[PDB]
Amino acid sequence: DQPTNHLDPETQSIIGANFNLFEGTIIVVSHNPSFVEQIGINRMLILPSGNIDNYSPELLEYYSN
Amino acid sequence: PRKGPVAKRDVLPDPIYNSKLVTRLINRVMVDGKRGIAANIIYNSFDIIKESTGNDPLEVFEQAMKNVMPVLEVKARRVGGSNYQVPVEVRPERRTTLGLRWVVNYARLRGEHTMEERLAKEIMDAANNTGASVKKREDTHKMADANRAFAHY
Amino acid sequence: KNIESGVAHIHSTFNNTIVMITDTHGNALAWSSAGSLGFKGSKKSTPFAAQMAAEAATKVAMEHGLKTVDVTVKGPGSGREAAIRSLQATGLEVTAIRDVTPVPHXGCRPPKRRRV
Amino acid sequence: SIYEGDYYTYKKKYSENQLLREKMIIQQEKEVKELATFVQKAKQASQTNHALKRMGLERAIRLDKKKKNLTKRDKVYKRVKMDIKPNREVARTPLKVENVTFHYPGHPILYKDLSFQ
Amino acid sequence: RIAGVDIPRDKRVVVSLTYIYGIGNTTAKKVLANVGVSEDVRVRDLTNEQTDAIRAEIDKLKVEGDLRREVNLNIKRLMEIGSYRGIRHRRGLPTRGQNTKNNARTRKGPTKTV
RNA sequence: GGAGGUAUGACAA
RNA sequence: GCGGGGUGGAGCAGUCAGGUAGCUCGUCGGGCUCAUAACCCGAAGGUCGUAGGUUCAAAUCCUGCCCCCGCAACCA
Ligand SMILES: [K+]
Ligand SMILES: [K+]
Ligand SMILES: [Mg+2]
Ligand SMILES: [Mg+2]
Ligand SMILES: [Mg+2]
Repeated sequence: DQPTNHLDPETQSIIGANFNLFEGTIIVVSHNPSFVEQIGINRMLILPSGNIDNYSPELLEYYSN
Repeated sequence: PRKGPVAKRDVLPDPIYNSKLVTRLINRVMVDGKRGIAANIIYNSFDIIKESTGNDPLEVFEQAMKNVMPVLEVKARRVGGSNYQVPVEVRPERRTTLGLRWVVNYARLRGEHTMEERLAKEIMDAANNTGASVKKREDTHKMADANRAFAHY
Repeated sequence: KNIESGVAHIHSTFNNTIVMITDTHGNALAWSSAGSLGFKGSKKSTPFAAQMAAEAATKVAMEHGLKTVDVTVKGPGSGREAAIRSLQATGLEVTAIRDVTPVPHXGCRPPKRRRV
Repeated sequence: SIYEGDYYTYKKKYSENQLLREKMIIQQEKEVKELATFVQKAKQASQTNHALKRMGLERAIRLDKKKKNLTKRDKVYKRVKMDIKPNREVARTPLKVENVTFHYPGHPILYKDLSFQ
Repeated sequence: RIAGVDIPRDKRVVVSLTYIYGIGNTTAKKVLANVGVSEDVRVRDLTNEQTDAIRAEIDKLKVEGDLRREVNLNIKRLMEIGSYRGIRHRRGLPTRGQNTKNNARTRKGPTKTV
């Protein structure tokens, strides 16, 4: 739940890069656009309108709407 | 082959849905010529879709195909010392081939215990424009768009 | 700030295509190139990269306010036309097209042939 | 340290300063090594070579004064190292959520029949 | 639980008993038929009367540590008398005439490519 | 159609 | 006596500034080839010369000791 919060910018990039290589399932919440890009999200679940969707730059479309 | 294009053998329609596409789906799921098992999986899965959804399963399957069948494919071309992909339009026969291959292949990899459950879930997800089969179509279009510089080929 | 007439210089080589839009007096207003759109290597030389370069430079040029440009084409690159048409598509009015490929009337000795 | 400008300007000014500091420490080390190398050469020469032994002690004095004015390079702050690996293996269905509704007592329902896999 | 082994509580009795050393699929069916316990009941549902009947039934058979000592004594004997089979046991090679030029990995252990 | 110009591989057999 | 060195088969890092032993070539097994070389894929090979200390933990810091190499071991 917001892992990069409170972390210095250098440590954030380290966190994102290492998670990307993690060989397991990751349920993540993050308002930091850079961190999610490094992890390489696969599916995004939108709230409050439940929408299990494939991850893409359409994330921006949901943010706008 | 070198001589030229060959005859494509026709398939007869499904007995209960009166759809050739349903027969083609049955063939794709079939293993070792065991068509009885293949047909049972497809018909059970269309009954699951008739339960999770109130719509005609044949309608849901066709909507899944619309979201999965690709339009542009990448055709590897070897030019000199550089081998790069060339975007290519997919002929309608291959479109259903890829759609059936992708829907079946990713259903086999799903997590549900039984194939008909796995197939029904994969079909319904594709009908809603989500899931692995749709992601395979998105990547295929993504690859063509990137290599769109080689369209003149 | 605000222009009405200009000229678009399509510097298209074998390796890359640069599109530069100036006013009629040769003062630059906006420019793009295949290289600055992320294209690398052979991709920079393709007609599509030339097309994208023309678009990105055209839109910036029309943000300033610029209706009609004339085109000067230079170099042997394959992307000259894809740039010329891309200018028309994105909004500009291409009035004239000229070839300004430099030609020595002799001139200097060119570099050696690329083998031996 | 206080800079005028933005974050990038600070990084540019800082990176250059640490670069210029690093080069200073490099050249001070070379001169120390040079004296050290000659001091050793005199130290191992024959006791009969009076002048070289003399010069060796004279350079030993310069070597000492060098080593006492030699700026220490600040230890670069170490970055985090993470190696997260799972003990066991993931399944095709790690988590099953089916028709889950939840509301905090006295507030609107956040989601209704939430189901994902 | 039954013979000093916590048999799986969730499984059906016929299979749960198989987790006892010396009880196979056929032997489990025999003991349940003798005691009179249905084969389909999960052992979590076994009543103390049914469990004790199974324990009484199983106590008749040779299982677990008793069986393991019995078999090890047999192999021990083959080695002690110096029989061909005993040497096969002691040197980790197939004991029932199988060819060893290839395969024999179950007896030999992992391949030593050296 | 034709013509001048623009990596390694014994020896004998 | 003054220095420099001991880490996988060899040559080197890591040693100052303590946490996790690697890189280069080679070796072995399998590929590719008609075959060899080159190439591809896998594996092996050291608890850091050796023994005590310091520390939560040392290849690393400290100390000793044994080895190997360049100098020196006497000047009018
Ligand atoms: K044999
Ligand atoms: K074999
Ligand atoms: Mg040259
Ligand atoms: Mg058993
Ligand atoms: Mg035999």
